Amino acid sequence: MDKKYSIGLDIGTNSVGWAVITDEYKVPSKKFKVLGNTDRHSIKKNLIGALLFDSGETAEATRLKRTARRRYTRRKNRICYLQEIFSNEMAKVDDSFFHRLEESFLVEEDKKHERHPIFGNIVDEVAYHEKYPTIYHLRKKLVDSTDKADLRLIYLALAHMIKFRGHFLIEGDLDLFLAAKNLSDAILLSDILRVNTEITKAPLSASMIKRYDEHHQDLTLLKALVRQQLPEKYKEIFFDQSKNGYAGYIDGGASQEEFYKFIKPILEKMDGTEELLVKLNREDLLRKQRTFDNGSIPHQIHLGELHAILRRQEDFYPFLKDNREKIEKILTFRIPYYVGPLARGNSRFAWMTRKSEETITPWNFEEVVDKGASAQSFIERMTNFDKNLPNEKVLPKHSLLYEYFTVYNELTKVKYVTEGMRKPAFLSGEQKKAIVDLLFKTNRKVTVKQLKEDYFKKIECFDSVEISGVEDRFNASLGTYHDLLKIIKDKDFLDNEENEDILEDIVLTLTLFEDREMIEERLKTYAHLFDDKVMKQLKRRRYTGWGRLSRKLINGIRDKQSGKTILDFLKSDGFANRNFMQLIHDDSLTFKEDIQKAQVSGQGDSLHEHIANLAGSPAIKKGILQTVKVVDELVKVMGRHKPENIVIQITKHVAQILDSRMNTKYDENDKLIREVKVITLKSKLVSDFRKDFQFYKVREINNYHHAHDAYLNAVVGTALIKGRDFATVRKVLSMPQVNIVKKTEVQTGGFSKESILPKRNSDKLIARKKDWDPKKYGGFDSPTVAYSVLVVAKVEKGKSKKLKSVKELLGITIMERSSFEKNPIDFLEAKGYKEVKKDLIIKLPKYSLFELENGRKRMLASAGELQKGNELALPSKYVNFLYLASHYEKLKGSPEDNEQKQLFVEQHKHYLDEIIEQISEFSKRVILADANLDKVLSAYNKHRDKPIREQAENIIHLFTLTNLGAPAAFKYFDTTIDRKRYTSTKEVLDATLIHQSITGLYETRIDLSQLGGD
DNA sequence: CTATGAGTGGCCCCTGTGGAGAGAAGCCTGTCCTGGA
DNA sequence: GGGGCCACTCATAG
RNA sequence: CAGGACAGGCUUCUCUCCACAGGUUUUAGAGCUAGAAAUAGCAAGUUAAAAUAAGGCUAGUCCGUUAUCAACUUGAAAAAGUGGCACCGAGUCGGUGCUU
Repeated sequence: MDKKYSIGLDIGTNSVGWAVITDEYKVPSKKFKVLGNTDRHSIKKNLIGALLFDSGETAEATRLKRTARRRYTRRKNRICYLQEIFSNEMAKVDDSFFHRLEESFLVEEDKKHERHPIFGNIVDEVAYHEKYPTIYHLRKKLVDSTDKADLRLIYLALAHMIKFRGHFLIEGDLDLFLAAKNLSDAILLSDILRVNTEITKAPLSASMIKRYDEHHQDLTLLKALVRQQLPEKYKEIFFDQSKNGYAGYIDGGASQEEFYKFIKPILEKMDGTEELLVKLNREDLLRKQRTFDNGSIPHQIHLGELHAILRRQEDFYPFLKDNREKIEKILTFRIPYYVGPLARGNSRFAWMTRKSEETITPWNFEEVVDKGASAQSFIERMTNFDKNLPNEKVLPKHSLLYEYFTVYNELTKVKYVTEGMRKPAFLSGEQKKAIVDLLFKTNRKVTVKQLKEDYFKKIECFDSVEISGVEDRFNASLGTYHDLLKIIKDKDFLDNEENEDILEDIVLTLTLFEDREMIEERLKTYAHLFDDKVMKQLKRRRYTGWGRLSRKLINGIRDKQSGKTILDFLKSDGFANRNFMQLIHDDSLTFKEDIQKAQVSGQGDSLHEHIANLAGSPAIKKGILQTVKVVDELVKVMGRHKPENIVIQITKHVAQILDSRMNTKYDENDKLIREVKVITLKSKLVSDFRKDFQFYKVREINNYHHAHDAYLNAVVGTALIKGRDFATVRKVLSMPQVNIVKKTEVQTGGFSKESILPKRNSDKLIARKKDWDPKKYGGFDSPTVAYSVLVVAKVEKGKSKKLKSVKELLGITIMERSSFEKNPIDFLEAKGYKEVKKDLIIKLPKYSLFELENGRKRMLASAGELQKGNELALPSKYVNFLYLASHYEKLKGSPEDNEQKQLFVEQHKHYLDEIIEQISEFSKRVILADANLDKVLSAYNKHRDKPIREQAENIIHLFTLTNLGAPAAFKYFDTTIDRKRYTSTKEVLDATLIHQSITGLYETRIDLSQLGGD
């Protein structure tokens, strides 16, 4: 007997509740065979459970990482281009200059040359540092000096500018409103440049040097004043780097805001601080040359600086003068945003098409790459296809034929009522055409009043007319027609249908391209039809937007019997006056058949693909995929006998997918047979049912709430479509044996944390490069654990290197995953493991589960940390009492019910002791947090006289201790409780390892104690 | 007497801005139209 | 939020 | 009942590409005086290079944190197969009966 059964769903962002109920709303239970080497061969379990899992994440951070990687690569490539250009002359004076530059980061031991990067000697380095303390001094020198400078300094300055080229936010080259914008640019410069009157072509360097001089004088005055007046804090401010004083501001991690906050109260006390106070108010005190306010610098300033430097220095180095165009290109070149990555097809994010196959350089970009076809594919690859014509691209928003369609379709169902008319009448084709010609071609917008005055009364001589269908004014407008009438000024050309193709082509050309030159190039085919001024003004007009329909749909196909296009039908359709929607579904015409032929019998959509094809967060994609997997697994459990019904814009997608997978058989009339019906509901009804019948939901006690919500969803839906039931549900809610499963997942992402810590002496430092000793250069810390593997072997230990049989878990970082998978044995031996027993290697992902004595459970969080693996079960009556006490002062309802609930809360106050005792018993038995538990016990008797509502609310805080997963710290009234972290994983090495199905119904237990038995 | 492990408590986590485009979703109003019952 | 690491404290086995 | 379309307005979210500004680490930027040293005092502090997930080969001005992944068997992978039910009670499930 295939028992009638249904499956309900309660889908959340991280939670997917499932439950199967019979016609009596009862969840049955079955005995499941257990595989493995353990004595427990079969466990009976209830057909209810849920899956908790990590939230899905969007690739936005990954996209930022990719963009940053491209930024770094292209900046380095610019450096390489400059270095190659400078290479030829560099060899004559200093061949090791570029050799010194690349290897400066190395220690003196690792340097193959002298440690000084600039000159390779100390005396000249000191002289250079003395003459030009900052790079801005060198920049101002080069901008102002006419003298021939060393090429090394020139290269350094140019590389500095190139590496910090600045923003391209202002285009071009830098009446009354025009003078106003010039003054705005002057204000921008004054923000950038603080030297207003100096005769210089590079005011930015002057501004930086003036800032440095102010910093010097301010520091001198401040040190003098502090020494004179507050000697005790001298060493604190100026020597103690750990504080937010000057030492921390410059040498430590203290920033500008921190420095100002630290120094303001101190400056409030000494003499002569008025200027210092104002400077702090203007944020001009001791300003660094590298802040976050330099981001407003136009790249045109850097271009001018380069141009001036080259202008001054071209007289002595002819190769600089002859390569000035290339250097200016390197500084100025920006990859067009419509082109894309310069890949040879092998990059999944590349769309560029090449004219030739040479190496792309900033000097030969355009001639090698078809920017026209590049933008053509760029726009096209991101547009959509018509649903009725899957193989056709959509027309632009402002297509003239599209406007014709819109105007005619809006005018189609216009009903007019005049004197003597018993019923409203439709507009004839002649009437509609006359209306369009008289008003729409003359008015950018047409209202009801305008129509009544201009056509009904002036033309058809109807003194009184009633208009229906549109309230105020007609939405469709021939705005593009008005613009083309304004520009072309040839109404006969515009109204000639022989020009329809040309007009549509021009509109598409205007829509596709944003660059003026390409638009002019493509439209030059029509230069013989229009004058020069029209061509110029056409080069100026632009539009945006894309519609939903293609040219083929409206004017491409024709009816077999009549041959009228959709435009023809909308112009006049007889007395039927069928609009677009009516026309495309009428059986009397062949348009529907044309759409069906256009509809391609598509391949069975991959479940991975279709979920990846819906619009939404990837998190809901993961949730839906897991839910479908759960559905399939549950069906497979029941002998593949399909259920009756399912109760659940994600909902409709779930419904369609479930119907597609379940209902696949077609009847004698080729109609899909729906043996399973999808039932759609929302949370409001179920919450109302809960509040009506005291089935209260608490989201802090345990995770049984998800499964209970799914169970209620199914019950309510089945009852809706279709005493004892209340009691059955109550028994269901109190059932402790509930399948709670955390999805095991192999961790991905970054190799380690992003903080680069200073050098130390420990084995945990991770080298940033292959040839870089961590103790010499520091590196990363806290690598991310990929998963764990069980190893039973012998390891040499102690001074004597005595091999000792061991049984331990080694943490695999994500970075070394490939090396481990390539050859596990060699990778283990590289770590010193010997006599590896490969047959016993078990791969354990994160959240691996372990069974210990008395049912105590732990989840493998990482290599050396565990998580609580047990769930707190509480009786229903206590949950109801806690709910009533929690909302005791927030009751919203009839006063009688509120007073009854208050009396019930007062009567059973003694439940508090039972709750505390049960929590303490659970803690002692499975949690082992004796100190924190005793703290809680002391706190309970401390505040036993407190108001009941606060007591219950702070007890709700206590369930944080029994929460599954990572332990967390929480506060109880005035008592703070810290988190209990289990740092020892040795005990689970002899525990019971269980592997469960994604629903946990199928399971396999492996006893780790038996493995590696001596 | 030194090295090994076995808890305990405490602190640490890269951030900020611009431009271009395309798409989707929801809500509201009006005109509506098609499939079924 | 949640795991890792540092510094500190203490028992241990050789 | 659902769907679909046009227009207008509002809001929210998703994806791709082009950019800019910093920070971090390490090194360089002669520390001096008196004192054997511990140490005390003095002087100075704004800048510079490289890397910024280890790297790979398809050697490109490309790719490397999205997505996906219980266990066994087959399959390179993709993909496929692998485990009884009925009744009674319930503290992490247990008990009863039948076939296999």
